[PDB]
Amino acid sequence: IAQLTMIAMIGIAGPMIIFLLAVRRGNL
Amino acid sequence: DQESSGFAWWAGNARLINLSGKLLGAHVAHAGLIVFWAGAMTLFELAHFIPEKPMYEQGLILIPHIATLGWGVGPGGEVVDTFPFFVVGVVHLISSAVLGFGGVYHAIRGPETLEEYSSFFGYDWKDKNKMTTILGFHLIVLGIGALLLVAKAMFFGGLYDTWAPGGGDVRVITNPTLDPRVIFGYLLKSPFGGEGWIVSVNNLEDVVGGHIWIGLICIAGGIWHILTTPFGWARRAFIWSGEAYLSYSLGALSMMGFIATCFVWFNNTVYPSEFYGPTGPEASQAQAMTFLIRDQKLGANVGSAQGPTGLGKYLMRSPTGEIIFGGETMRFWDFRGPWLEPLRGPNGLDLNKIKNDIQPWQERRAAEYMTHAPLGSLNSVGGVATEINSVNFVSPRSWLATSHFVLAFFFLVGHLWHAGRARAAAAGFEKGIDRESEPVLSMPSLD
Amino acid sequence: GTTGERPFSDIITSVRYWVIHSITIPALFIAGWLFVSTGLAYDVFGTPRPDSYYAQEQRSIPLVTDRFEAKQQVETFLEQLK
Amino acid sequence: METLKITVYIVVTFFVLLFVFGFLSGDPARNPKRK
Amino acid sequence: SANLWERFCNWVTSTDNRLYVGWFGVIMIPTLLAATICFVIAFIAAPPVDIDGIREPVSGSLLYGNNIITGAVVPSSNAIGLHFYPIWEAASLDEWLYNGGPYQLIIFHFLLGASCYMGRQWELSYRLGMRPWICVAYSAPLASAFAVFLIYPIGQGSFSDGMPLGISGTFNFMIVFQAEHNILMHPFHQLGVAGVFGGALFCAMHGSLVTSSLIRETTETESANYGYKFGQEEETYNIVAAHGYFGRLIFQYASFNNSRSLHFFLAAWPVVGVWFTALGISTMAFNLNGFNFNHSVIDAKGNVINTWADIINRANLGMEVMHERNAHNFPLDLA
Amino acid sequence: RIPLWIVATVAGMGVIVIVGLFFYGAYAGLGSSL
Amino acid sequence: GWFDILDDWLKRDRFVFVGWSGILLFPCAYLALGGWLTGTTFVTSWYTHGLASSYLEGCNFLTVAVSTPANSMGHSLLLLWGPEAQGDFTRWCQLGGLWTFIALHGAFGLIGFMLRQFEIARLVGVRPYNAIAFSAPIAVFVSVFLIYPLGQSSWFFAPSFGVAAIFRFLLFFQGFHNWTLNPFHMMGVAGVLGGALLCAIHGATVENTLFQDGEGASTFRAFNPTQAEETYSMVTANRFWSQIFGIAFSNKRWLHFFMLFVPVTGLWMSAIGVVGLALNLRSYDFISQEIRAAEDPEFETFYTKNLLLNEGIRAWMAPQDQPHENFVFPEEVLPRGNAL
Amino acid sequence: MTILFQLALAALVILSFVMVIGVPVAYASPQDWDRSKQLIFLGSGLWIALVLVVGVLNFFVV
Amino acid sequence: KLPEAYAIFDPLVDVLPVIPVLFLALAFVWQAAVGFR
Ligand code: CLA
Ligand code: CLA
Ligand code: CLA
Ligand code: CLA
Ligand code: CLA
Ligand code: CLA
Ligand SMILES: CC1=C(/C=C/C(C)=C/C=C/C(C)=C/C=C/C=C(C)/C=C/C=C(C)/C=C/C2=C(C)CCCC2(C)C)C(C)(C)CCC1
Ligand SMILES: CC1=C(/C=C/C(C)=C/C=C/C(C)=C/C=C/C=C(C)/C=C/C=C(C)/C=C/C2=C(C)CCCC2(C)C)C(C)(C)CCC1
Ligand SMILES: CC1=C(\C=C/C(C)=C/C=C/C(C)=C/C=C/C=C(C)/C=C/C=C(C)/C=C/C2=C(C)CCCC2(C)C)C(C)(C)CCC1
Ligand SMILES: [Ca+2]
Ligand SMILES: [Cl-]
Ligand SMILES: [Fe+2]
Repeated sequence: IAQLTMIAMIGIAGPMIIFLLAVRRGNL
Repeated sequence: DQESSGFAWWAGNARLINLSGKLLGAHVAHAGLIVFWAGAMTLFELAHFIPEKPMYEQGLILIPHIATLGWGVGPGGEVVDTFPFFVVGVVHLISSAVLGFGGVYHAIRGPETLEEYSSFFGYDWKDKNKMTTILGFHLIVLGIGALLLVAKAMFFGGLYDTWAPGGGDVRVITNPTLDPRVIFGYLLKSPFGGEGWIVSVNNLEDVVGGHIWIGLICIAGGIWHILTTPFGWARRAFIWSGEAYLSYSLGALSMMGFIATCFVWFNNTVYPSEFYGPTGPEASQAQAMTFLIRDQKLGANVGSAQGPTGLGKYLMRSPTGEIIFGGETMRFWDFRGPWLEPLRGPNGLDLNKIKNDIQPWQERRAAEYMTHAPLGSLNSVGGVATEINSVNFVSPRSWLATSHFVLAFFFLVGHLWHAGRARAAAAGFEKGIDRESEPVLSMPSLD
Repeated sequence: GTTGERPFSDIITSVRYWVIHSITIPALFIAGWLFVSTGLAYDVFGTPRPDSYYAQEQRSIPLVTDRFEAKQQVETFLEQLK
Repeated sequence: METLKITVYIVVTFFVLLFVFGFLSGDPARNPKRK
Repeated sequence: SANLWERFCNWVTSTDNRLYVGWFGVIMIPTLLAATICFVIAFIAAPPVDIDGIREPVSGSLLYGNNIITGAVVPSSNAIGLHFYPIWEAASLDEWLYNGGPYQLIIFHFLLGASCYMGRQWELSYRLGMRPWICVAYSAPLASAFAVFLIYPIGQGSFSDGMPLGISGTFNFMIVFQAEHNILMHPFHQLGVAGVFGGALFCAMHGSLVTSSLIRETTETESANYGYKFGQEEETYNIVAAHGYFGRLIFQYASFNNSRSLHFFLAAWPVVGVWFTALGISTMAFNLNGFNFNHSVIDAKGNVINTWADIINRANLGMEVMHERNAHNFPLDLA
Repeated sequence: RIPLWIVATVAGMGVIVIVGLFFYGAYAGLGSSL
Repeated sequence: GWFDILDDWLKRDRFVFVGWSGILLFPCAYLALGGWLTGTTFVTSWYTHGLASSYLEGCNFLTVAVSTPANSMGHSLLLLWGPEAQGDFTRWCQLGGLWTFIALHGAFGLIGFMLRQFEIARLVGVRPYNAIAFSAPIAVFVSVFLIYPLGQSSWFFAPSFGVAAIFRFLLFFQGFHNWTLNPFHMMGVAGVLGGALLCAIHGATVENTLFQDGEGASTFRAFNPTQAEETYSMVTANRFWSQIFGIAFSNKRWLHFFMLFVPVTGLWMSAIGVVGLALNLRSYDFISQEIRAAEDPEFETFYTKNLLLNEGIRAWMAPQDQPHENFVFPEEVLPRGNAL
Repeated sequence: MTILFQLALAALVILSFVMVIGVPVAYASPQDWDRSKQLIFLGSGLWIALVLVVGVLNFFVV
Repeated sequence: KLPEAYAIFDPLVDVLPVIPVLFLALAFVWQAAVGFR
C-alpha cells in the first residue's frame, strides 16, 4: 500500500554512511 | 591522497588512471551495479508479470531475454513456469552484493596500488606485454561464455525457435552450422535492403553454429595474446596509454550499440515476436494481410484488384518481379515470418494459397500484430500521434532500439573525445599551446 | 567583490534561520494547500469544478459573444447550473 | 553498365587503401613535439 | 627521391598546404566532389521522380518548372525502400533518374565526406599542436544530417522517407513529421530549440558584451576594428569591465569572469542541445513519439474537456489525413 | 552552524519528492485520462 | 536637493541593482511573471476558448496557458475597471483579462529592462551595444504579441502564453499563412541557426586553441582574470580554419561584432514578415506554379504538396480553434486522401 | 517452517541493511577495522549462511 | 507474480530497480561533504 517507508530508509541511508564519517572524521 | 592537485572534481575518476588498486575497485563495484540492475529488475518485472497476457504488453525486456533461451516457456511462447525467471533474478541480485563488497573494499581499504602488493595483478599501461596478457585473459573468459550459450542450446534444454515446424516452441539444436563458408558469409553480406548482414540471421542452427566459431576463435586469440607481444606496425600505429585503450573500447561499444539497435528492430529470430512486439515491417505486413483476408471474404478478387494509383490494392510486384503486398507496405517486402511464409510460393505470395489456404491462426495473428505495431508516445500511449488515450502500450522493440541508439551515439562522442585527448596527451599538448615554442609560428605563411 | 548584504552562505547555515523557517516555509505550504482543498481558489478565479463545465444535458460551450454585456452574459452561463 | 561497377570499385579501393596504409605509416609521429 | 610513398605521405600530411588535405581528406575530397557535382546537375536538370513508388513522379528540378525555393532533389522510390540502388543496378539512366537514383548517390557520398570532414578537423588540430574536440562540436550538426538522411529512413524502412534535398521539400519533411510523431511535444526537440534559441541568444550576448567593452585605440572618424592587429600579445577588450556591467545587469555571481569558463559554456550549450535534437529525430525514427495528452482532462461526467494539446491534434490530423493522397490503401499508417 | 552539504542534500531530496508527487498526479488527478 | 538624494539611493551599488530604470522594470517584470504563474495554476480558459488551461483543472506544464481573450472582446485593453470586467476580479479572469495584463505589463518590462542596460552601461562607462542587441527581442515581442493581433480581428488570434499554446501558433501560421515559405522568416531562421553556429564554433575554437598557463589538465583555473596576454592563440585559430574551411577570422573585434549582427539581424527580418502577416500580406503562393497546376494535372512539386497539407490543417482545425465562428463541417466536406 | 522461512528471509534483509551501512564506515575511518575486522567477518559469514538457509528453505514454502 | 511466500516483500521489490541511480547521486553528496576537492 505505502512502500514509501522503504525508499525513505534506503534513501537516507546513502547520506548516512558519509554523515557518520563526518562525525568520526576520516577518509573522505 | 588525491585532490585538486591532480584533476578537477568533475573529472575526479581521471585521478585513478595510475592507481591500479583503486581503479580495480571501481570496475568491481561497477560490475556489481550491472548485476544489481539485472537482478533487481527481473524481480521487478516478475512481480508485475501477468501470465495470461502478452509480454510486450507488460513492458518486459529481461524476462523475454530469458524466454529466448528456452526457460519457462513452451508452445507458441506460452509461459509455463515462472520459477526460472525468479531464479535468474534472485541469483544476480545476490551476486551483486559479492561484487559490490570487493568493489567497496578495493576502493577504500585495500592497496591503493597493485604493482607492489602483487606484481602479477599490478600493471603498467605502457607494458605492451601485460596489456596484451590481461586482454588475453578476458578474451578467453568471453570465449567460454560464447560456449555457455552453445551448451544451453545443444545440451541443457535448447532455445525458443519461432520457426519451429509445428509452430513456435522450445527446440534443442543438435546440428549447428559449422560450415565456415556459411557462417563467415554473413559478414560478407550487404547491410541494406534484402541482404541484411548480421541481422539477417533466420535460424537457430547458424546462431548456435556461429557461436561455436566465435567461442573457439576468441579463446584461440586469448591464448595468442598471453604468449605474445604486439608486432612492429601494431606499435608504430596505435597510441599506448590508459586513455587511448579506453577510447578504442569506447568506439567498439558504440559500433555494437548501433548493431544491437538494428537487431532488436529488424531480426525475427533471436528476438521472437511472441515475447517482444512484432517488428516494424511485420506490423505493416499484417495490415495488408488482415484486409486482404477480410475483403476477400466479402467476395473480392485480390489478385486483380486495382488500387487508386492503378498499382494493385492488395497484391503487386517487387522491382525484381516477386509478388508482394500492396500499399505503402511495398517497402517491407523483405519481411519474413512464421505466420506469413506458408502463403509464400517460389515467386512470392501465391494467389492460390492466398485464395484458400489462409489459416484462422494466421488471420488472428495478423490482426494481433497489426494492432500492436511499434507505434507509441513517450508517456506510453499506443498508436499514432493523433490517437486517443486508452491503450497504454509501447513496443519493447521501440524502447530497446531508441535507448541503445542514444547510448551508442554518445559513446561515439566519448570515443572521439577520449581518442582526441590521448593523441594530444601522448604528443604532449593536451593542456595548451606552448607560449614560447608555438608550432604554428614556425611554419611558412600560406596567406 | 562584496556589498552590504549578509552572505547567503552564512544565513542558510545559521541555526537562527531554520528556527525561523522551519515554521514559516511549511506555513505557506499548508496555506496554499488549504487555498485549493477548501475550494476557495475555484471562486477567486471563477474556475469550473469538475462538475461545472456543462449542464447535465447540454453539450454546448459557454462562449462569450459580446464585449460590453460579457459580464452579464457570463453570469447567465452560471445560471443553467453550469 | 557492368563495366562502370568495376571501375568504381577499383577507384574506391584505391582511396581506401591510401587511407589504411596512410595512418599505418607512423601517423602518431607526425606532430610538433613528442613522437 | 627519399622514397615516393614516404614523400606522398609527407605531402598529404603537410601543414604547408593552402587547404589541409588530410588522410581523412583522401576520402573526403573525392566523395564531397561526387556529391556536389551530382547534386548541382540534378537540382537543375533531373527529371521527375516517383518518390512514393506509386507511379506519381514529382519534378523537383529547375528545368522542369521549379525555382530555388520549390526545387529539390527528390528521395529515392518507396519501391526501392532500403535497397541499395547504385547506377549499375539500373537497366538505364532513364530508369535510374525515374526511381530517384541521384538521391542515394548524394546522401551516401555527403554523409561519408561530412564524416571525414569531422575526421580532418581532428587531424589538422593534431598537426598544429592544438587541442582536439573542435571536431566534437561539429559532431552535433553532423549527427543531425545523419539522423535526417540515414537514421530516420532506416527506422521507417525506406529512403523515400528521408528529408528531400530542397527548401520546400524540407518543409514537407517537417510538416509530415509533426503529424506522424508530434515532434513539438517531444522533450528532445524542445531541448533542441533551447540550444538553438539560447545559442543565438548567447552569441548575441557574448558578441555584444565584448564589442561594447573594447579598449579605445581608434579615432572618432575611424573604424573601431582597426584598433586590433592580427597576432596581438595582450587582449583587445576589457573583460573586467565587461563582467562589471553584466554583473550589474542581473547580479554578480550570475556573471562570468573567467573567459575559459565563458567560451566553454558558449560551446557546450548549443552542441549539447543540438545533440538531443539529433537524438530526437533518431529516437522518433523508431516511433517513440512526443507526449500524447489527447482527451486527458475530462469532467465529472466523462465529457472531454479540450486543451491546447487537443487543438494541436486537430492540426495534426489535417496533415496526416491529407499527406500522400493516393499512397494509402489501409486504415492505419504503419509506414 | 548547519553543514552546507546537509542543507543541499535535504533540500535536494525535498525537491525530488514534491516533483515526484507531480509526476504521480499525472496518473491519478484530473490530468489523468481515466 | 531631494532629487540627487533620490538619485544617490537608487544608483547605489547593491546586490540587485535598482536604478531609475528599476522603477519601471521591477514592478512590471514581476507582475508579468506573477500573472503568468497565477493563471498557469488557477485561471481557466473555458468561457474564452472552451479550454482547460490550468493545473487546477488538470493541465500539466506543457498544456497549461494564459489564453487570449474572446474574439468578442476585439482589441479591448481589458482593464480590470473597464466596461467589460466592471471592477470585478473574477469576471476579469474569466474574460481573459490576465492576457492583456501580462502582455502590456511585460511590454513595459522589456522597455524598463533595456533602459536598465542603457543606465548601467552609462554608469559603468561601457558602450551600449548590449542595448542595441536587445532590440531584436523587443521587435519580435512587439510584432508578434501586439502588432500581429492588432492587424487581425482581435487579441484572440495572438499567441497565448503557454508551451502547447505556442505550438498551435506555429501550426496555425503554417496552415493559414504558409509562414515557412516567407523570405523574411527564412532570413530569421538563418540568423538564429547561423547564430547558434557562431556561438558553438567560436567557443570550441577558443577552448581548443588555448595556451598552457597552468600545470593541471583542467585548464579552467589557469586563467588570468586581470587581462594581460591573450588566453588563446588567435594566430593558430586563424591558420586552422583557413586550411579546413578555407576562410578564417583574424580580427577579434570584427569576429565579435559579427556575433552580434547575425542573430540580431535575423530576428529583425522575422519581425518584418510577421508585421506583414498582420494584414495577412503573406507569402502563401507562387502564381506561376498554380497556373500550370491548374491546366496540367500531372505537374507536381514539393510546393504543391505543402499547400494540400495546409488545406487539411485549416479544415480540421478551424472548428475547435475558432469557436466564435460556429463552424460546422460535414464529414463529406472534409478534405481527405485515400484510406486515411 | 513458513514463519521460520519468513524469519530467516526478513533477518537477511535487516542484516544486509546493517552490512551495507556498516562495511563503508568500517573501512573508511581507520580508528580500527581490526576490531571491526571481527564484526565484518561475522556479518559476512552469517550473511552467506542466511542466503543458503533461505535457499534450501525456499523449496519448502513455495 | 512473485512466489506466494515472498509476496510480503512485493512492496520492497517495487523500489529496488531505482537504487543504482542513487549511487550516481551519492557520489555528489560525498563531494559536497568533502567540499568539492
Ligand atoms: C566506458 C565508458 C567511459 C569511461 C570509463 C569514462 C571515463 C572517464 N571520462 Mg568519459 N565519457 C564517456 C564514457 C566513459 N568515460 C562518454 C560516452 C562520453 C560522451 C558524453 C564521455 C565524455 C567525457 C567528458 C566530456 C569528459 C570525460 C572524462 C572522463 C574521465 C574522468 C571521469 C569523470 O569526469 O567523472 C565525472 C563524472 C561526472 C561529472 C558525472 C556526469 C553525469 C552525467 C553527465 C549525467 C548522466 C545523465 C544520467 C543518465 C541521468 C540521471 C538522472 C539524475 C537525476 C540522477 C574518466 C577517465 C573527463 C576527463 O577528464 O577527460 C579525460 C571529461 O572532461 N568523459
Ligand atoms: C560507478 C561509479 C563510481 C565509482 C565506482 C567510483 C569510484 C571511485 N572514485 Mg569516483 N566519482 C564518480 C563515480 C564513481 N566513482 C562520479 C559520478 C563522480 C563525479 C561526482 C566521481 C568523482 C570522484 C572524485 C572527485 C574522486 C573520486 C575518487 C574515487 C575512488 C576513491 C573513492 C573514495 O574517495 O572513497 C571515499 C569513500 C567514502 C567517502 C565513503 C563512501 C561510501 C562507499 C564508498 C559506498 C558504499 C556502497 C554501498 C552503499 C555499501 C555496500 C556494502 C555491502 C557490499 C556490504 C574510487 C575508485 C577519488 C580518487 O581519485 O581516488 C583517489 C576522488 O578524488 N571520484
Ligand atoms: C537503458 C535501458 C532501458 C530500457 C530499454 C528500459 C525500458 C523500459 N523500462 Mg526501464 N530502467 C532502466 C533502463 C532501461 N529501461 C534503468 C537503468 C532503471 C533503473 C532506474 C530502470 C527502471 C525502471 C522502472 C522502475 C520501470 C521501468 C519500466 C520500463 C518500461 C517502460 C518504459 C517507460 O515508461 O519509461 C519512460 C521513461 C522515460 C521517458 C525517461 C527517459 C529518461 C531519459 C533517458 C533522460 C535523458 C535526459 C538526459 C540524460 C539529460 C542529461 C543532459 C545533461 C548532462 C546536460 C520499458 C520496457 C517500467 C515498467 O516496466 O513498467 C511497464 C517501470 O516501472 N524501468
Ligand atoms: C575483477 C576481479 C578481481 C580481481 C582482478 C582481484 C584481484 C585481487 N584481489 Mg580481489 N576481490 C574481488 C575481485 C577481484 N580481485 C571480489 C569480487 C572480492 C569480493 C569477495 C574480492 C575480495 C578481495 C580481498 C578480501 C582481498 C583481495 C585481494 C586481491 C589481490 C590479491 C589476489 C588475490 O586475493 O587472489 C588470491 C586468490 C587466487 C589467486 C585464486 C582465486 C580463485 C577463485 C577462488 C575462483 C574464482 C572463479 C572465477 C569467478 C571464475 C574464473 C574461472 C574461469 C576462467 C573458467 C588482487 C589484486 C587481496 C589484497 O588486497 O591483497 C593485495 C585481499 O586481501 N580481493
Ligand atoms: C576484441 C578482442 C581483441 C582485441 C582488442 C585484439 C587486439 C589486437 N590484436 Mg587480436 N585477435 C583476437 C582478438 C582481439 N585482438 C582474436 C579472437 C584473434 C584470433 C583470430 C586475434 C588474432 C590476432 C593476430 C593474429 C594478430 C592480432 C593482433 C592484435 C593487435 C593489433 C590489432 C591491429 O592492429 O588491428 C588493426 C587492424 C587493421 C589495420 C586491419 C583493418 C581491416 C579490418 C580488419 C577490416 C575493416 C573493419 C570493418 C570496419 C568492420 C566490418 C566487418 C567486416 C567483417 C566487413 C591488437 C592488440 C596483431 C599483433 O600485434 O599480434 C600480437 C596480430 O598479428 N590479433
Ligand atoms: C510604475 C509601474 C507600473 C506601470 C507603468 C503600470 C502600467 C499599467 N498597469 Mg499596472 N500595476 C503596477 C505598476 C505599474 N503598472 C503595480 C505595482 C500594481 C500592483 C498594485 C499594478 C496593478 C495593476 C492592475 C491590477 C491593472 C494594471 C493595469 C495596467 C495598465 C493600464 C493602467 C492604466 O490605465 O494606467 C492609468 C495611468 C495613470 C493612472 C497615470 C496617471 C499619471 C498622472 C500624471 C496623474 C494624474 C492624476 C490626476 C488626478 C489627473 C487629473 C486630471 C483631471 C482632468 C481629472 C498599464 C499598462 C491594468 C491592465 O493591465 O489592464 C489590462 C489593470 O487592470 N496594473
Ligand atoms: C535496504 C535494502 C536493500 C538495499 C540496499 C542498498 C543497495 C542501499 C543503497 C542505498 C543508496 C546508495 C542510497 C543513496 C542515496 C543517495 C541520495 C539520496 C542522494 C541525494 C543527493 C542529493 C539530494 C543531491 C544534492 C545536491 C544538489 C541537489 C545540488 C548539488 C549539491 C548536492 C550534490 C548536495 C537490499 C538490496 C539489501 C534489500 C532490501 C533492503
Ligand atoms: C495576477 C495578479 C497579481 C499578481 C500576483 C502575483 C505577482 C503572484 C505571484 C505569484 C508567483 C511569483 C508564483 C510563483 C510560482 C512559482 C512556481 C510555482 C515555481 C515552480 C518551480 C518548479 C516546479 C521548478 C521546477 C524545476 C525546474 C524548473 C528546474 C529543474 C528542476 C526543477 C524540477 C526543480 C496582482 C495581485 C498583483 C494583481 C491582480 C493580478
Ligand atoms: C566506489 C564508490 C562509489 C560506488 C560504490 C558502489 C558502486 C557500490 C556498489 C554496491 C553494491 C553493488 C551493492 C550491492 C548490494 C546487493 C545486496 C545487498 C543484495 C541483497 C540481496 C538480498 C537482500 C536477497 C534476497 C531477496 C530475495 C531473494 C527476494 C526477496 C527480496 C530480497 C531482496 C530480500 C560511489 C560512487 C558511491 C562513491 C565513490 C566511491
Ligand atoms: Ca507490487
Ligand atoms: Cl506530402
Ligand atoms: Fe569570445
